[PDB]
Amino acid sequence: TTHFTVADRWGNVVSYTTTIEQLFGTGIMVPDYGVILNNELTDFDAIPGGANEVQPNKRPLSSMTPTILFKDDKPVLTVGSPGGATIISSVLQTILYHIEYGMELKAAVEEPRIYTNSMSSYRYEDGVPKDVLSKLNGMGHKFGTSPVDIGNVQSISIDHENGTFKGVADSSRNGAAIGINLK
Amino acid sequence: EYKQVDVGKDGMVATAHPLASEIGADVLKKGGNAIDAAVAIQFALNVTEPMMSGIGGGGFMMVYDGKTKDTTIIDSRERAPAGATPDMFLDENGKAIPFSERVTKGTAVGVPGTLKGLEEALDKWGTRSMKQLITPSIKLAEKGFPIDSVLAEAISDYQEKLSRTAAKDVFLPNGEPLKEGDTLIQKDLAKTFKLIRSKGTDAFYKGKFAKTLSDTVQDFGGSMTEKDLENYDITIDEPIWGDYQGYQIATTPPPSSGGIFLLQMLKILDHFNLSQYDVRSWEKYQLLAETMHLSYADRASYAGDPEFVNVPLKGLLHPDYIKERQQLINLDQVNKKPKAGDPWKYQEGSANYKQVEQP
Repeated sequence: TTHFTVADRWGNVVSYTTTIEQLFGTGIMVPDYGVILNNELTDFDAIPGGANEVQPNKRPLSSMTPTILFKDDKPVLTVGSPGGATIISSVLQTILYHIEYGMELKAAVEEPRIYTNSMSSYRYEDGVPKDVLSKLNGMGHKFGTSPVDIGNVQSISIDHENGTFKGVADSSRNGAAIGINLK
Repeated sequence: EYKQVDVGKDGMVATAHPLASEIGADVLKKGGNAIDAAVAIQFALNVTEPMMSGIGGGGFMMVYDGKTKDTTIIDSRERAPAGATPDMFLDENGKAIPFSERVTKGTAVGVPGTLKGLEEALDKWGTRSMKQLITPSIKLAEKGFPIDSVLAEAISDYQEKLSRTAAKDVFLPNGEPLKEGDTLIQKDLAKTFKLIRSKGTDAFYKGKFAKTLSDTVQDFGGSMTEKDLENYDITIDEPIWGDYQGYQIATTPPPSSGGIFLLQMLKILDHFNLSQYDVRSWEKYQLLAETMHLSYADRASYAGDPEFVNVPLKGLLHPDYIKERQQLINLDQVNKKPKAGDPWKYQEGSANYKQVEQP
């Protein structure tokens, strides 16, 4: 998965998450045509009967969360990320740090993240304090012994008062933000 | 050199690859709009970040239209082929095929939507043709570019999977993974893009490519046919909206779980006034973790494609349901058996599916 975002001088705003599922998808390339094929259908439940069971012509449940935030009826922030089920958590945390904690956008994006979907599945990024992890594990959590990167948030902020845009790429990949100043 | 933070007066691009950002920026500089640029960027990422996305996959493209003031999602999520079956990922004993092997099977391949999504985006908002916007990516595919560290790492990490298919000839030339700085050349992809430039999306959804894709999926054990490709269309989805800290948030509905659970987690956490706790306090992480457990449990129980299943969105986001879930969270102890709630307490109807434990 990858997430990108664009905003233009006419007020159009795009927030676009897009994927082939696993890195390199199935690994299968259409011979003579160079196209790598998704494994997206493994996003269905393997055991049928539930909401996300496989059915013909059905779409497998996604976690992609391209998002646009508005203030006073104008778009002011775009957020999104890759990372499977962790996406929802990366988008959540970016919004929390920028809005609830009032952090500058790059700082909000770089704030160490955590993710946990169950009692047996935990991830944390470098910078989550060791003493905190110890404390939480003491209470019943199951954080592991090593950090991992979680997500890759690209984000644009729009200042309608001053007529400016700010773009941010997450350090977890080699992304680039490029502003436009015409003429 | 490229920056991870920039400012501009007349627009902005942010992507995971500098060559894609450059292409998007160039489109804006030359008078294109954000949709034009986004389409060019998707083709560029297909070439430069080939492990992460492209015309072999699907996505969700949220667009705010500056003229109409409407927000729309082009939903190019893949479809299961007509020959898919509920038990297709199970062995003869009815247990799941191990995940690492499951993802390599032809049964895993959804009918790709990305290209159809790009076509739809240009039809609705484009001011540049697909011929113009695909051209920079034809050139990157034909002529090559030096690979970055993330791509180099990916080729190394997934070498085994790549070695078993025609992908080996592109990423593992002479049996060895390309390294950072090595030139990646994708002649066959360039050709496919040239076919799309000449013939339009029928180059992909019909004709020899559709036959070849289908045959390949079948060779690897899947059921996809040419008819599945001919039948494919995107869906236009309406964003779900939430209020949070004075902002209105537009996000993605089913068939994504993202929007519902982003909103649910924000609504649960809003009660706790997180900023009262230091940004790296154990308290903050405790509240995040406990909230995640509740919301991911609901996701596993209740989320799927709304063309097929009754997702209880109303109940899951009902303020009284949110309150009940908030009340399950304590600072000083952990829920050791977190479970889905009963959102049907707060809305009409019932599930047309069961609760089925998964490996």
